[PDB]
Amino acid sequence: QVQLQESGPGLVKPSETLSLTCTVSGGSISNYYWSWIRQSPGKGLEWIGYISDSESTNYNPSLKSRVIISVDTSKNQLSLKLNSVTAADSAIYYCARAQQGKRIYGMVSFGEFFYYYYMDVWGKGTTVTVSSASTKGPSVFPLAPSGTAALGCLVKDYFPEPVTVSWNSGALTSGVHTFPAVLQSSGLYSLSSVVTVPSSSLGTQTYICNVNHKPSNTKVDKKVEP
Amino acid sequence: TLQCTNVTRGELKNCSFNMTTELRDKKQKVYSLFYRLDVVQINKEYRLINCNTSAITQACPKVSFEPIPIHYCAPAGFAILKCKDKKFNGTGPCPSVSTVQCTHGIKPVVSTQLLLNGSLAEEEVMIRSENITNNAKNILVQFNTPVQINCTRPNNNTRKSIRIGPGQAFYATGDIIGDIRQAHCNVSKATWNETLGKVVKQLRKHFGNNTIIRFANSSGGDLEVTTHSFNCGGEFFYCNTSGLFNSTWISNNDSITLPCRIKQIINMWQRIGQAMYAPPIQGVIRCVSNITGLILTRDGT
Amino acid sequence: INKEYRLINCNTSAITQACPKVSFEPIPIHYCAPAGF
Amino acid sequence: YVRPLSVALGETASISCGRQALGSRAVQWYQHRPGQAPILLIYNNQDRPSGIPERFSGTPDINFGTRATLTISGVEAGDEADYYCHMWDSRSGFSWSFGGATRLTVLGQPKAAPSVTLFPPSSEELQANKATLVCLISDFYPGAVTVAWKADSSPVKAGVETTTPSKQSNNKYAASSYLSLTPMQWKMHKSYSCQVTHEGSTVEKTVAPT
Ligand SMILES: *[C@@H]1O[C@H](CO)[C@@H](O[C@@H]2O[C@H](CO)[C@@H](O[C@@H]3O[C@H](CO[C@H]4O[C@H](CO[C@H]5O[C@H](CO)[C@@H](O)[C@H](O)[C@@H]5O[C@H]5O[C@H](CO)[C@@H](O)[C@H](O)[C@@H]5O)[C@@H](O)[C@H](O[C@H]5O[C@H](CO)[C@@H](O)[C@H](O)[C@@H]5O)[C@@H]4O)[C@@H](O)[C@H](O[C@H]4O[C@H](CO)[C@@H](O)[C@H](O)[C@@H]4O[C@H]4O[C@H](CO)[C@@H](O)[C@H](O)[C@@H]4O[C@H]4O[C@H](CO)[C@@H](O)[C@H](O)[C@@H]4O)[C@@H]3O)[C@H](O)[C@H]2NC(C)=O)[C@H](O)[C@H]1NC(C)=O
Ligand SMILES: *[C@@H]1O[C@H](CO)[C@@H](O[C@@H]2O[C@H](CO)[C@@H](O[C@@H]3O[C@H](CO[C@H]4O[C@H](CO)[C@@H](O)[C@H](O)[C@@H]4O)[C@@H](O)[C@H](O[C@H]4O[C@H](CO)[C@@H](O)[C@H](O)[C@@H]4O)[C@@H]3O)[C@H](O)[C@H]2NC(C)=O)[C@H](O)[C@H]1NC(C)=O
Ligand SMILES: *[C@@H]1O[C@H](CO)[C@@H](O[C@@H]2O[C@H](CO)[C@@H](O[C@@H]3O[C@H](CO[C@H]4O[C@H](CO)[C@@H](O)[C@H](O)[C@@H]4O)[C@@H](O)[C@H](O)[C@@H]3O)[C@H](O)[C@H]2NC(C)=O)[C@H](O)[C@H]1NC(C)=O
Ligand SMILES: *[C@@H]1O[C@H](CO)[C@@H](O[C@@H]2O[C@H](CO)[C@@H](O)[C@H](O)[C@H]2NC(C)=O)[C@H](O)[C@H]1NC(C)=O
Ligand SMILES: *[C@@H]1O[C@H](CO)[C@@H](O[C@@H]2O[C@H](CO)[C@@H](O)[C@H](O)[C@H]2NC(C)=O)[C@H](O)[C@H]1NC(C)=O
Ligand SMILES: *[C@@H]1O[C@H](CO)[C@@H](O[C@@H]2O[C@H](CO)[C@@H](O)[C@H](O)[C@H]2NC(C)=O)[C@H](O)[C@H]1NC(C)=O
Ligand SMILES: *[C@@H]1O[C@H](CO)[C@@H](O[C@@H]2O[C@H](CO)[C@@H](O)[C@H](O)[C@H]2NC(C)=O)[C@H](O)[C@H]1NC(C)=O
Ligand SMILES: *[C@@H]1O[C@H](CO)[C@@H](O)[C@H](O)[C@H]1NC(C)=O
Ligand SMILES: *[C@@H]1O[C@H](CO)[C@@H](O)[C@H](O)[C@H]1NC(C)=O
Ligand SMILES: *[C@@H]1O[C@H](CO)[C@@H](O)[C@H](O)[C@H]1NC(C)=O
Ligand SMILES: *[C@@H]1O[C@H](CO)[C@@H](O)[C@H](O)[C@H]1NC(C)=O
Ligand SMILES: *[C@@H]1O[C@H](CO)[C@@H](O)[C@H](O)[C@H]1NC(C)=O
Ligand SMILES: *[C@@H]1O[C@H](CO)[C@@H](O)[C@H](O)[C@H]1NC(C)=O
Repeated sequence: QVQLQESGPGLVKPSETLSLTCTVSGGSISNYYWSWIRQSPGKGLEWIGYISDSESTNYNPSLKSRVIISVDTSKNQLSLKLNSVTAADSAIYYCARAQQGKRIYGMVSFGEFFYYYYMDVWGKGTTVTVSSASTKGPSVFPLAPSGTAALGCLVKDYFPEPVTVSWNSGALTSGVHTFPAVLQSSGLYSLSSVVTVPSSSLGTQTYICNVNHKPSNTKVDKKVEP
Repeated sequence: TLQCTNVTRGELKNCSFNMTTELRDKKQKVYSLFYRLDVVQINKEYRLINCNTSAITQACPKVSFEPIPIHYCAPAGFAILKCKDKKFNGTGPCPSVSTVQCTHGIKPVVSTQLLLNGSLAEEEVMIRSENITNNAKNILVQFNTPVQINCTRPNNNTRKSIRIGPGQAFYATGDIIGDIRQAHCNVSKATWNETLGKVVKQLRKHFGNNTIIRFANSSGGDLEVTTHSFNCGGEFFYCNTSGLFNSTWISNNDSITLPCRIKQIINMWQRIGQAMYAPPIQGVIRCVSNITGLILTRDGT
Repeated sequence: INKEYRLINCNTSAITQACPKVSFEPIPIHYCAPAGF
Repeated sequence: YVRPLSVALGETASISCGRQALGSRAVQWYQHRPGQAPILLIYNNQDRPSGIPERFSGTPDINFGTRATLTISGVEAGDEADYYCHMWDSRSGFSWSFGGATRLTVLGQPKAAPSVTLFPPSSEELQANKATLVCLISDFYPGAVTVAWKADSSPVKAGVETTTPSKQSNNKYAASSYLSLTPMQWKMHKSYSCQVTHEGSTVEKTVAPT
């Protein structure tokens, strides 16, 4: 059908331009309405703006003075350029297709109707942090095991969120259980993944966790073994 | 002096004023809604339309404006002579005549342009005038088949009593409950087409079989005469009729909709000095009536 | 509502002072029927 | 802000909209679990998209007066999320903000016991002159645990960090716990424990340097 995927810096310094993009898959870009929504921690869902299939700009007056949503039909990709960002602009930015509804209650001839928009399909989300602190890659340290056993990988000090953990480049998927990160008082997150493993296969099968931190362009692997 | 703001185009207003209570030394800041046609300027500062011309009297909210059939009777020793002639025009010698003691049930419908709920003509559609060659004489055309017209104010208005003195309560328009919509009237475009044809036919008998008969809207005047003025369920409508008189006729589902406005400070007849405030009618107003006559005026094709 | 008071009628009806020259005295009245009754 | 609401497992939920309309309305309902993509449940006052259970149902405005309410029958444990009411109506203008989040919490869920797994410091980080214990807790409900570290038998309380209980896919909660140590403090002790008290019971997992 139609699916979207966002992508962006993930980290932008204060007082700067927050660029973002969203590639949609399985449908034409110039025959639907598209809408940007962010969700800050603790705050509610905030509707940024929306662009029509006729490429018309209409933004939330809460922002407006900083938003400029664009769209390139050569691809199935549309952008989002919030500028003069502050600390509060940290949120999970979502990409959702809006559809137009016309609610008629009286006479269409006198204009006794109003337009309502509803978003049906959503992008997965893209975390964006604002901090003057620079990016920093992590460092994976292996957690060796000892019927059933448990082994994992420790992903120490990194910044900012997030990191993606895969086992055997995607082959080992049953029994995996990655845990939420932990923000130390130093200002860096520390994440840990673990895979429950049958005890007989400890000495035979090989286990490698694939850790990736996008804001640092770092792809690192490691091996776990008693 | 009224402090008025628009309501959430710009026709009906929302007006707050300082008003006298039941005690003569106490005020109250009440608010009431008013249609545009009832106020004039000086938050913006407004004022009721009548204040600089006439005193104003609120219609008692228990008397009805409903046309009731009235019969005029002559005293003893007098009589009334009917006219049984099915094609009898204005004047002349009525061939068949009868005598009655009272007239039929005449409904005193106050209307404009379109004669409502009246009595039809048998046989053919008649047309009457003093001198039809005189342009300054209204043509009184009477239909034979009624064309139905449906009118409604769809807003769900509410009435609010305001004690302005001992035993003195002014009924104000509280607020609209739900959608804000336009008042209007529907006529069947087909039935109004065939009725205009019946009229245009008898119009040729006096002006020529080859001359073309054209209908236009009003050319000027006050609201009462430029619009289909009437009363529906207690509220005084004023309907634009340009959608009914916009046809040119040569020698040889459907609905028309009329944008009607609403007023409340009405002078009724032509008296300048006796204005009436019609109190607001609670609920949704809709009425169904026949337009059985017409009042045309040829231009001095 | 010194204590603050108000006449009883004010919130219901206007009020009219009886003219101080008319008397409430019951005077004998006779009802008469017209001629032919 | 957030509105608390509590239903029982398998009952019917009556989520009233935050703002009641003035005219004819077109209300959308959204389901949003924190740190996840919002789910459109109902877009026209009563119309649901493709892939929403019938047990979700919004009220349509056939007659004015009836306020918009989201009905969830047979509430599962997976129905715990925030529910927004996107209200549009003829009288109010363009409704930019979504509703007030109604945070539904299902009562009477199965009470599950935590799974504690303590790992010793790795040889690479020990060779990097830094020690770190990691005490992984998972599959507990209600998601609220307190972690207590002990060196041999003495409490630590110094240099500890604990995740807030985040919710798993299986509707249970999980939280990590990291105790930072120096490579000599971990070698100069006999044992290290991770007391994980859940509800009214504790679970101990000990790890020694050998
Ligand atoms: C005097 O003369 C006057 C003029 O001649 C005359 O004025 C007329 O007044 C009446 C009454 O006041 C007006 O009637 C209203 O009509 C509204 C509009 O209805 C039309 O459009 C809708 C929507 O159409 C879109 O969607 C359908 C699919 O649903 C598509 O098929 C359409 O093509 C269209 O989709 C395209 O277009 C959109 C733009 O509009 C695009 O955005 C979109 O992307 C697409 O490209 C249709 O559903 C209607 O179809 C009905 O009509 C056909 C014949 O045409 C009938 O056979 C059949 O019954 C169809 O149902 C129609 O075409 C109505 O919306 C309105 O009724 C709603 O509003 C009132 C008040 O708000 C509610 O009380 C009422 O209950 C209705 O609410 C329902 O619908 C809304 C919107 O979906 C819901 O949100 C709401 O919750 C509720 O849902 C419930 O009912 C649904 C069914 O209605 C049901 O599906 C739900 O499950 C739920 O139970 C009202 O009736 C009329 O418009 C005036 N005329 C004109 C020309 O303006 C006057 O009456 C005369 N007489 C007097 C004054 O006495
Ligand atoms: C025509 O114009 C008049 C004004 O001249 C309007 O009358 C006012 O209408 C507004 C609403 O549009 C009224 O405001 C509402 O007042 C309610 C009463 O609360 C008061 O009393 C409590 C004590 O119980 C106080 O705590 C409170 O502060 C108020 O003083 C409120 O309940 C309403 O609150 C709503 O809005 C707020 C902020 O927007 C929200 O946070 C709330 O959750 C809630 O949704 C609101 O404030 C005002 O009272 C009216 N004035 C009078 C004198 O009645 C007419 O409505 C208008 N009519 C039309 C048709 O246009
Ligand atoms: C032309 O003539 C028409 C009919 O002769 C007029 O229509 C009449 O309009 C008045 C007011 O607009 C209506 O009176 C209202 O009645 C409703 C309720 O009526 C209903 O309930 C009663 C029960 O008692 C029932 O008997 C009726 O049949 C209705 O079903 C009230 O709520 C109002 O307050 C008000 O009293 C008449 O009912 C209505 N008659 C008909 C037959 O529709 C029309 O107004 C005339 N046009 C003009 C311009 O004068
Ligand atoms: C109600 O709305 C109308 C329509 O916007 C307003 O009309 C405007 O009035 C100003 C004068 O103050 C003019 O300069 C504009 O040109 C008018 N606009 C239009 C479209 O006619 C009206 O002022 C509003 N009334 C109130 C009380 O707010
Ligand atoms: C409007 O239409 C007709 C007038 O032609 C009236 O309905 C007819 O009324 C006569 C006598 O009252 C009856 O004999 C017919 O059976 C009626 N026809 C139908 C179809 O009902 C109607 O009452 C008129 N309304 C008015 C004048 O207010
Ligand atoms: C118009 O509005 C009034 C209220 O302003 C509505 O009256 C209500 O009617 C329901 C029954 O449908 C009663 O339960 C309420 O108690 C009534 N409210 C009041 C204040 O009396 C009326 O239904 C509305 N009508 C339309 C056609 O919209
Ligand atoms: C005016 O209103 C009347 C009644 O409200 C309408 O008459 C109805 O017409 C429909 C369609 O033919 C019938 O199904 C109903 O039975 C009729 N009602 C009655 C009481 O007989 C009429 O169509 C309307 N006309 C216009 C021009 O609006
Ligand atoms: C009512 O009178 C007071 C007296 O100062 C004034 O301030 C206020 O504006 C008046 N209200 C209105 C609606 O005129
Ligand atoms: C009354 O006021 C109106 C304002 O609309 C003005 O045009 C008119 O001349 C005034 N009439 C009289 C008789 O004072
Ligand atoms: C009415 O008819 C008579 C005789 O048919 C005629 O003399 C008279 O002019 C007619 N009235 C009008 C206004 O034409
Ligand atoms: C009559 O029609 C003309 C043109 O259609 C329009 O400009 C004028 O305002 C109309 N008059 C009335 C009273 O509707
Ligand atoms: C009547 O309607 C016509 C068009 O329908 C419009 O041009 C005209 O202005 C209206 N009459 C008045 C008095 O506004
Ligand atoms: C008038 O005031 C009296 C105070 O004694 C009160 O009890 C009564 O309800 C009021 N009546 C009206 C009609 O306002």
